[PDB]
Amino acid sequence: NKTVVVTTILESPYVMMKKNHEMLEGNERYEGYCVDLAAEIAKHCGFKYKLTIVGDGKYGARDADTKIWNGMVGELVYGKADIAIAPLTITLVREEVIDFSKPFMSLGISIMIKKGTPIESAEDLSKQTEIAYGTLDSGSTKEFFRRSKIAVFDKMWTYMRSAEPSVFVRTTAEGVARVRKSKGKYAYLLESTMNEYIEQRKPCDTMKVGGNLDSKGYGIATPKGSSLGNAVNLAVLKLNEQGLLDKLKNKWWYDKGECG
Amino acid sequence: KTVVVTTILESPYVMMKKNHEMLEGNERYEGYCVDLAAEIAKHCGFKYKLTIVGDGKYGARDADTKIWNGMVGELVYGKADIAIAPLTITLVREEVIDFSKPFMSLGISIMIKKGTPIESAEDLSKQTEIAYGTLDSGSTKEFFRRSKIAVFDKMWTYMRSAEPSVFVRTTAEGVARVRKSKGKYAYLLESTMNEYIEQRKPCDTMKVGGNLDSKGYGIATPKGSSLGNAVNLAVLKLNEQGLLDKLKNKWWYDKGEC
Ligand SMILES: O=C(O)[C@H]1Cc2c(O)noc2CN1
Ligand SMILES: O=C(O)[C@H]1Cc2c(O)noc2CN1
Ligand SMILES: [Cl-]
Ligand SMILES: [Cl-]
Ligand SMILES: [Cl-]
Ligand SMILES: [Cl-]
Repeated sequence: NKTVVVTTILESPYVMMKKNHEMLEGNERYEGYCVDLAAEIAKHCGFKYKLTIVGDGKYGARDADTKIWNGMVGELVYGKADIAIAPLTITLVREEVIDFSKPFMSLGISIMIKKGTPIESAEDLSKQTEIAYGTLDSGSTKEFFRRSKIAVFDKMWTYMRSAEPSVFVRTTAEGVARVRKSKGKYAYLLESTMNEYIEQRKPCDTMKVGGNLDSKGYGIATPKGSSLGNAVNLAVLKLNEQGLLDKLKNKWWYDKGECG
Repeated sequence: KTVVVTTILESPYVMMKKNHEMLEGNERYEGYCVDLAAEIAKHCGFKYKLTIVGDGKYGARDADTKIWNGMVGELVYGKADIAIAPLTITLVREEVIDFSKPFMSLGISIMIKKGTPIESAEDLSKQTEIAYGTLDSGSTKEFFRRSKIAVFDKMWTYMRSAEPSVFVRTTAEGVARVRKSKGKYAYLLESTMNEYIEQRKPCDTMKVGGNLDSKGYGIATPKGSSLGNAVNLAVLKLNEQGLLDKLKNKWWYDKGEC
């Protein structure tokens, strides 16, 4: 019986530093949707755990050259962590190297704009050059565009991959700042969950426009064939059925939203 | 070597083709799950036979005998190799069979005859003039049975004892019931079918309010079945290729009737 090492990522509102973090230690340093979820999962499954922020601050991709996995996925693949509890998208390529619970939350790639930006759809973005647009420099959204056979998305990708200066960002926060500071000349492609969160935060100058480009989910991830998998999956299903997940979403997204 | 698929007659997931009486085997059927089965079969490299579950149920454990019925029973008792249907992923089922990651999202929803003065579950629970129920078996009924949420528990205590029965054997009967009850019956069912029916003639029903929960349908296999892994990767590949979105638009394609 050992302490479970949880890899996660500093991404609001899933995991955030508490106000007095500088005088706090261990799990108490952090707060958020995934901090609450880790607590609920640990309890229903009966384990102790340590929250650790992934070192490279990444979600998880395989370098094409070295073939090494980075991010939280790499943490699991190379045995640095026992479980990942984070807004980590279930994808085919990931499912080939790690296990995922059934989804604890749904999302889709979405478009964030500065209020007043004349854009309603991915098709609008694709037909113009005045407003620039990009995605997270890594992760499942970038990979969606790189791999898409759908004409509109492929056209967006061919623009994005070669835009100068770079339209990609290192973090969600950077994407948000870029939309906010660009006077309507930048739109950010990101998962609907983050988009809806930011829409509820001061200065309330962003919004999600149009439908989602796809439909997918976040799953709790474990090393392939890990014994923890089964219990965590059942825990996620129980929590969903009790309404606890809906409660958590409301708590961190809307309950104390700052935009009325 | 021929995979046996248990599925269920449920529009627009699986439906009898026009002139099916002269058709044979898999060609008797059409719909979202028929296309999905074909796609899954192609990606996993197997031949298959579609079979309509004998008792016409999704799957529940009998309280007395503790025997599983419906499509879940078919997998649990070795009658089928895989279930490809709008079968809801639930904790209780996940304990006895395996599920792929979801191929479709849904939630429990409210169907009313147009003009009914109801906008939400809370409304229903606060009145008695308009009756309401669910399928006499399946995950929607179980949802209300198990719920500790105030409004939903109140709805359940009403529905379980209401006279005559507010439960129906098939979705078609629930829908017929809403249509024929002049606004005196509301039907609780999953959002996917609600939205489908809303766009079909006579265009006299509608979904009202948001969904009561959020869950998904998964392709099911007997517990620990080998087929499980391949089928899950296939579902994920189909999603990422946009094939699942294509199938949804095809079968919920709005011709305009409503
Ligand atoms: O799992 C993943 O790769 C990432 C990608 C992503 C994004 O683009 N916006 O938000 C997120 C969180 N999930
Ligand atoms: O899987 C299941 O038990 C059933 C339940 C249900 C319902 O109530 N309306 O539609 C359905 C399909 N899923
Ligand atoms: Cl409990
Ligand atoms: Cl292919
Ligand atoms: Cl029952
Ligand atoms: Cl009683």
